Amino acid sequence: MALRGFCSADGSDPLWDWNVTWNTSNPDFTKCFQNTVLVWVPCFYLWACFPFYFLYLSRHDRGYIQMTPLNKTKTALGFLLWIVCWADLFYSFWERSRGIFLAPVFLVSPTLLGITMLLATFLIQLERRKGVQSSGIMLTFWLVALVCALAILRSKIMTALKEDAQVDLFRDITFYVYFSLLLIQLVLSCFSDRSPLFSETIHDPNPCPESSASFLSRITFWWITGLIVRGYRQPLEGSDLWSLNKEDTSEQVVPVLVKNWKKECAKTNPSLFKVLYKTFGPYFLMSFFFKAIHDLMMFSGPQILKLLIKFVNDTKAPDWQGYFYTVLLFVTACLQTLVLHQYFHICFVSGMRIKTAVIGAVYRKALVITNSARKSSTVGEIVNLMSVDAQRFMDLATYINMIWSAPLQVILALYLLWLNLGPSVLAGVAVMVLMVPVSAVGTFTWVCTPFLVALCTFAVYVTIDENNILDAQTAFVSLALFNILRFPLNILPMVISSIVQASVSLKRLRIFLSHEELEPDSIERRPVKDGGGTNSITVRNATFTWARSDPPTLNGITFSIPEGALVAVVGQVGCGKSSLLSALLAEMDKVEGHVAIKGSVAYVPQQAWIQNDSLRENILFGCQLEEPYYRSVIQACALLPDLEILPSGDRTEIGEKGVNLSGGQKQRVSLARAVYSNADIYLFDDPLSAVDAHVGKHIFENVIGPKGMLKNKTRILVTHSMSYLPQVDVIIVMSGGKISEMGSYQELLARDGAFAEFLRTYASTFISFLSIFLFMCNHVSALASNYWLSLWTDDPIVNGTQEHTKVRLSVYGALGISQGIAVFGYSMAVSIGGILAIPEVIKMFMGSLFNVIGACIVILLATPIAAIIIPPLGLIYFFVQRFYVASSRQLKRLESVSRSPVYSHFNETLLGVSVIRAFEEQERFIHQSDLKVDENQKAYYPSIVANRWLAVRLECVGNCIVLFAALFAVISRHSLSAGLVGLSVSYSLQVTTYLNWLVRMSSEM
Amino acid sequence: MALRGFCSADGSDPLWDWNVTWNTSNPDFTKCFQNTVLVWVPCFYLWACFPFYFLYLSRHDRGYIQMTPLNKTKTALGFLLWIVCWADLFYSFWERSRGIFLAPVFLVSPTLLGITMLLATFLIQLERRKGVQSSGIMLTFWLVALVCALAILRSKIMTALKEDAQVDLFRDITFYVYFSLLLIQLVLSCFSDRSPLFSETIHDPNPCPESSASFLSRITFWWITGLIVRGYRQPLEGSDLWSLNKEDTSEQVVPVLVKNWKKECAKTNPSLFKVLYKTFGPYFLMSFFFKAIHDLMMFSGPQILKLLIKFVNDTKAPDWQGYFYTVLLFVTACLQTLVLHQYFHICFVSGMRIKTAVIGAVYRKALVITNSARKSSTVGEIVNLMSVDAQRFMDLATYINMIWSAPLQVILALYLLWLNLGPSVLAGVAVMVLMVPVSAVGTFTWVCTPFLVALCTFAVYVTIDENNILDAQTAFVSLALFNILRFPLNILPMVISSIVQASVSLKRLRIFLSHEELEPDSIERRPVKDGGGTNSITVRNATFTWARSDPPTLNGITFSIPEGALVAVVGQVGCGKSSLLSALLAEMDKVEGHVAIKGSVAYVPQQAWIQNDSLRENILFGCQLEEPYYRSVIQACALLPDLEILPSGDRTEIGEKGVNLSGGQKQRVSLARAVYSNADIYLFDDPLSAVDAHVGKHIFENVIGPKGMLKNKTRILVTHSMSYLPQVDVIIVMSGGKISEMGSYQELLARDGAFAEFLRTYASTFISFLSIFLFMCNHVSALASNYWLSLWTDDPIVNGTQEHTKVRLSVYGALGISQGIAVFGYSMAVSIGGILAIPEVIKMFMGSLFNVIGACIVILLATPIAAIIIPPLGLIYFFVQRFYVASSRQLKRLESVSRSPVYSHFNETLLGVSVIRAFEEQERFIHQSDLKVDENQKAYYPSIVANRWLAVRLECVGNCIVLFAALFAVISRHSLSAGLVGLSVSYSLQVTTYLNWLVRMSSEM
Ligand SMILES: CC(C)CCC[C@@H](C)[C@H]1CC[C@H]2[C@@H]3CC=C4C[C@@H](OC(=O)CCC(=O)O)CC[C@]4(C)[C@H]3CC[C@]12C
Repeated sequence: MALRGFCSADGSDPLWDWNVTWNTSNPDFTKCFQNTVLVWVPCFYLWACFPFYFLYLSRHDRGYIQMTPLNKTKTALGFLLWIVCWADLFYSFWERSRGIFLAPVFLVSPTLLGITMLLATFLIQLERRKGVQSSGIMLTFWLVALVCALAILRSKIMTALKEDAQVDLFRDITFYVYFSLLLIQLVLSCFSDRSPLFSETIHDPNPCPESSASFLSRITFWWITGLIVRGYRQPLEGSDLWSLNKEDTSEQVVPVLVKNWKKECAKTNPSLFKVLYKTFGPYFLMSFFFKAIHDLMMFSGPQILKLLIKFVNDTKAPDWQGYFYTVLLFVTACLQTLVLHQYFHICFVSGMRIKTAVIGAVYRKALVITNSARKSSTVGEIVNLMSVDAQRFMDLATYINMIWSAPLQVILALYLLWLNLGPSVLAGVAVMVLMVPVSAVGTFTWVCTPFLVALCTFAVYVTIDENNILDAQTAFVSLALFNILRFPLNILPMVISSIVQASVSLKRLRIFLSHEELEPDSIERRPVKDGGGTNSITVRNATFTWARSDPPTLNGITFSIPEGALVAVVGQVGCGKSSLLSALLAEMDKVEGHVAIKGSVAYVPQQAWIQNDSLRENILFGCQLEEPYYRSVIQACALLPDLEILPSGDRTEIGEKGVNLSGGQKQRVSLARAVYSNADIYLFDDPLSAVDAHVGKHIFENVIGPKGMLKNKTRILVTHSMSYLPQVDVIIVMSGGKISEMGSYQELLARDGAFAEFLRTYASTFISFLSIFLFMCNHVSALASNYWLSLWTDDPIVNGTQEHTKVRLSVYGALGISQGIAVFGYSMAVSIGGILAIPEVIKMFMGSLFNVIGACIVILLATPIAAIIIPPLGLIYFFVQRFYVASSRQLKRLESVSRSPVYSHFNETLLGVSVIRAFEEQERFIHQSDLKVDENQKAYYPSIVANRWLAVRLECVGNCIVLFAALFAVISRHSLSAGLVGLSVSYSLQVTTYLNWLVRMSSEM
Repeated sequence: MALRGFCSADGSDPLWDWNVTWNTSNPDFTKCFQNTVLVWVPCFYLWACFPFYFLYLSRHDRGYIQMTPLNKTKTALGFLLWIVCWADLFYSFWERSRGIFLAPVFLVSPTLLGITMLLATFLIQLERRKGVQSSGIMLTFWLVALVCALAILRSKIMTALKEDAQVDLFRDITFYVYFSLLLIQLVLSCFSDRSPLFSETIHDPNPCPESSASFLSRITFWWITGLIVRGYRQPLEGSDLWSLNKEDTSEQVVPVLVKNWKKECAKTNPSLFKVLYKTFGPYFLMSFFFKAIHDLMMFSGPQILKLLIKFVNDTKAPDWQGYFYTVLLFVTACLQTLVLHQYFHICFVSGMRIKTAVIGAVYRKALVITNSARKSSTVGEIVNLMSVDAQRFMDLATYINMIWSAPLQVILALYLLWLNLGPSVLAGVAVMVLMVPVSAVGTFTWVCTPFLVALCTFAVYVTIDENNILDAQTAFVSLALFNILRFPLNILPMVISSIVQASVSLKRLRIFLSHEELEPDSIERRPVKDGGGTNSITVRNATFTWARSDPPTLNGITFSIPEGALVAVVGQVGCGKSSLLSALLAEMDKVEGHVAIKGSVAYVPQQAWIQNDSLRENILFGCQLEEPYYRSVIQACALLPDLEILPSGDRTEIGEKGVNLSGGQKQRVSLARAVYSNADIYLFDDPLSAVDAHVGKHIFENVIGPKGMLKNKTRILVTHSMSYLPQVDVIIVMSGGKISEMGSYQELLARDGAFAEFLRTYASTFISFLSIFLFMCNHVSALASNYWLSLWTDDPIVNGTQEHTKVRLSVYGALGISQGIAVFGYSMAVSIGGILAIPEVIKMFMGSLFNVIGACIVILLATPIAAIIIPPLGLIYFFVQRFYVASSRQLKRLESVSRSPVYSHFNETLLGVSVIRAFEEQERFIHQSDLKVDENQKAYYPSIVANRWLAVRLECVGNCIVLFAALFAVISRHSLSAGLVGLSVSYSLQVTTYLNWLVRMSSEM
């Protein structure tokens, strides 16, 4: 109790005295309210965020915009605001020093205002020091200070010119200067400054404008318009889309996730959710503070509706009060929009981010992991993992924040119902429980559902007791609250289902990513580790097996050979020569054994794989061009006859998505790639399996034979031939995975040992008018029913009831049952017409058109002057709708056609992981699979941006029609009953919802 | 009288009544006025504008913008606007059909509106088909129609909600739709449309934005804003300026003038003034219909001010009339500014066109006429004529309208003042005839002249009458009218001097252009018409004379020679060798004879002409250096030693603006040009007179002699040398106007006649502070005088006369004497300061700044609230002045730089007309001059454009401060005297004028 003696010595300034600010015809805050609250509100608002912005901006340095004249003038005007707000204090000090005792308010509040102005100037300077041009806080701070100064200035102007008033002419001039500088600063701070000195734009010529746009453009999503209008005349395709903003790209997002996941693995199992929350979480804190605000505004709307309806029925309420409602509502609605679509977008963006991160991780954990530990089918269990269990993490972004908001709303709505209908909630909750369990007939019952719930609730309310009256207030507030509650009751189902399927997908992603089979960490040293050596093959105590749970198959393997002696391996059918070489690939699990290899080596499988591209690209595999290598790489392989028959020679799309080849052709192209790889020794797996006798002999004598070009290279090959063995000096013979004999062919032949036994054993060497009439009847019946409700809620209150209750309910039920009969009839008619000779699209298009038309006709009926705003809004609506519909199909086709390449590339990489890992080049494929997904995301992002643009435009149109349907019903309150104004005001929210549904569903088909 | 019965049968609805529209406190036009005049005004406007616009656009086709959505929506809105008017007509017909009589006003006013809307739609279609971006008529028509519909709508909304008003709710909704559409079309007509399909844009990358700019942009000069902001940081130079726009280019403007002058000359000698009118007249008429409107608004202003002052004085008048007056004043001032500064641009553009056309015409006329008919010097009368005349025909563009303007202004001001005062203004003119005859004291008296004239007028008015009171109306009216009239009085002089000087210049230009002497029409046979013949020169009975009255000097010239024959012409000094050469080049008049020649002739001028350029550029004369013949002629003419000693070889700057060379070097260069010319007939006139004997003999043996490579061509010689005479095949002896003898050297020697005689006879082998204090004293004295006059004009009237006045006049005179003493003292102080150690610039900077500060505090201490408006006008004005000065000084320096080159090129061409015509090349230099003039005017145009930009931005600010001074002094009319309000309103126009003076003069520093 100090404010009375704080502001004036005696005390005659009761703060918020309702006898001056509310009840009069000239509302005005008390002098002390103006001096204290209207000054401290903006200062406290700015001081609250200064911590947060100093914490956030010091981590996001972007540029050094140096000395733009806007910065100079803003700093100068901030200093001028300081000097005036300090001169006010100095004049107060001079007055108190040599004059009348002065209240402490005049000696305290200007000090705080001056301090706030200094902080604003310093924040502008620091905001310039960092690379942010258009402030998102300076605009709002100046706006709030300007609103408060506007209130104070209105009070001062009204107080001035009453009659010869004796006023202090120092706190007038100074305040006018302060308000003028406030307006100047607010207008000035709406412009974007220069670009940062060293911006990210160095080579990209088409960057997305979101990284550099004014605050209003970001709020209203105005930077998409550039490609929407441009997307109307010339069809959109490919390169017209922008480039990503360097923070959604895969090469920037993925490393954070992979390092966090590997740190979590080291710390240990708990799922990656526990890290998935801590990597993309801090971007959700802005998706939770932007849902509570919109949620509060959604409920705060109908309270303003109730206040307006109560005021209308007050014939003695002061006029201006009405306006004070009809503005506030508008503003509130607008804020809700400018918050709701600032949440969705953020959420949506984060969801898209999730995708790339997972796509970055699974790929990077697929081509360098799980050596033979991959028992899930390559098709339908790994690429399908990517597709399904990563496309499910963009919906969970949208459906996660509802798990707390959707229930809350419900109960809060129910709470308000209790506060509205009181004991009638006992029947209202019963009717809602009846409606909870509640095809064309089904859809039309859903259409009539608002009528059904209204009829049931009103009937039970009027029949439970004779002590309750159905005035406009309770009826229309209940209608609005039911319309609000409808959406969460529809959203509560399938949200739990989405959470469940996302949990299943999370389990699958964990069970894949938690393989952790880092088998090729290091099992042997670098093959060609020393540049100089003598022995090619050396081995001792070699033990190798397919997996951990298999008995050993290789024991007592100990032999060696220098460089220069032709060596080949001979094994019986099923003896394990293929598995032996597979173990020799250094791609298996080793218990013990010492093996030495020397020389650069590449790989050639016995099951050749073809990358889906041209023959030339398959041969290149990274190199630019070396002409002699190509001219000498085809004659040796004898690919001239094979290249000539090809439809396009060395240009056709070989392999899959092209002309098929024989197995020998795949073998030949693999050998050509291998000999292009430029190694010193090579690995081959019987490449001449299907080659003809003459062709095989020619190929062997061309290169592989002693006269071949690669005779300078020691020979490492496998085969099961017989005529190819005698030319080999020493034959490596495996007997049950163990060496048989070592020595030259002459020595073993003279020995007459195992080889002699092998040779001896083998010895191989009327309705359209009806539909229109029924539609018109149904819609005019609905409009007449609403008009009848408006008339009924205006009945006089005599004898504790209305003028007559039974007849009103009887006729209400009568035309409701008539409407039900009509809807059943035209449902049957339209179903028969569709079956006898897509129909749903036309039905809902006509329904929504007629609903919007009926709402407009109701608005016109209430106040004819409303016809002022029906044309200009409608045109605007059209000039949005068309555009979006003409620029959302293309942005959907691009995104849908760009999705397949990433999955096809992942399947390609998964099929031939052995070959790419063998060639010691696994980084180009990562770049390719990152670029493809980056292109897909670059195509996908403008789709959601345009969706937000369209939604904001439609919401603004709906808010404008709300405001201009309340204005004309407040101006003419003296000739319109409460029912008319209540119905007209309640219909505009449904106008907004109908417009949004019509745009989203009807024309998009 | 017929209109009264038109409104209604009973005449209960008049067309006007002061008791319903002006007397009450709720003004509203009567029913008939709203239904007839407000509905016919825009329609009459458009129907009157239609024929002139159609005729103007019939000859200004620019493109075929086909089907832009803007055109489609505008056409749809036009059709839907016509349909509502036809609906009104049909409703009136249906109502009158059954049983109702409704008067014919409802059958005519909606009848013609449909026609007007259909005409608007057709005009939009035609404008689209004729390639106009933003309409200049449609926007104004929509604005006028919207104003009328706004008045009608306000009347309708006020009438409807009065008390149980039974209004037919069919015309109301129709009119609401009509108003809505009008608003939509007005806001849509501010959008620029697509560019025309085909235009001049095929190579120009930097076009002027004037050709493609919205109507609300060319009115306010908004594009120069782009070039002006860029000029603040980076300097403006060279290619930064915009290229011209096909209308100011010299290539297309000169042909019209030259063709029309040729036609005028062929008619007859009337001056080119007559053809100047018909060539550059049609564009100047728009500068006539604009000056009158500004002259009318400038006087409509003071009457509005007087009405506002009278309303402020009266207390029983309603409170809305003052707002009407203060809005009309602002609208009138804004329209006056726009009209005046759109007239000035037209005037200056016409002046620029005159200059370029005259320059081009003079250049084209100069270089191929007046052969040997020039008695004046080549310098000081042609190039001086060019420069001075062309630069004197731009100021006449601005000064020509003053001769018709002055009367309208002076007689109208005299009329208004006489209607105000009468005999008092008779004494007024008796006092103005004191300043009619009308140095620091002189400047100060000039500054104080309005105060002195007001003091004298008021003193005489109150002394000679003593029965008329100094009111508030007549006084401030007199001040405003005198301020208006001051400028034309000073501007009328120097106009007649400008006209006299321009007449002198026009006469001298006419006499230069009429010096048409095309002597070389045709005299001899065509030299190179064919390409065959054996006789080189065939001349018989040739007579040539220098002048018309001079006796003939050549007679009996009859000789001939075949091709490839050596001829030498030998004659004594004064025999006529120079005249023979002049006649042989075919540039002198012939009376009789037959002369024919075949083949291209080598021109050997002993006089040297060199243009300041690179040496090689002079060498080529426009050709290339592909052929190696240049090296051959360098070697043959022994030019290698000449080239070696050059500072940079063939790159050193030869000719003027460079190094100097001897006569022999220039002769050798000219001989090189002659051998580059590729001639067939070779003539020689002692070109080696200044060359050394050995060098001359070597060059003679090189090229001139029979041993030269050009020996296969005819050679004819003339000189006084004796060494080369024995080696010539044939000799012509020229003496006494006749050929003495004809024959070969052997036969002439055998004759022993003239040749023998020639051989025998002719053969050889404290101050700062004092000034500040005095300035402050003078300004506070002026402020005290202003306060005293404000008090004096508010004195009560008792017993016929007013309060004590003689003491007020005495103290006013004492204050004037003190002000004179102060100005004398500080003029002495400033003179002492200047003589002890631009000063006028600083003096009047002080004066303007102090006066604007004093006026700002004067408006401050009349309405304190007005302090809200000082910051956001001072900041805007300061920024505009800074931008203008910074971006205008640079491109004024550009014009200073780019003025000399055109005159230098003209002198260069004039001094070498002989050579440039001898070798038949007179087209490249025309293009060079056109390019130079085009560059100069391209750099000069933005100067006037930016001047208009600054002026508009300053006049708009002045109008805004005038409005806010005339508004804040009406809201509180009760507590202000008439004198204070009149002073505050009257001082704002002087504030605007002082602002313009300050910016221009005291910022061009
Ligand atoms: C109490 C009475 C005297 C009325 C108050 C009026 C003046 C004290 C103030 C009001 C607004 C002020 C102006 C507000 C903004 C500016 C911009 C400012 O521009 C700069 O200096 C920025 C560029 C730079 O610093 O180079 C120059 C001073 C000026 C004109 C100020 C000059 C002083 C003004 C006219």
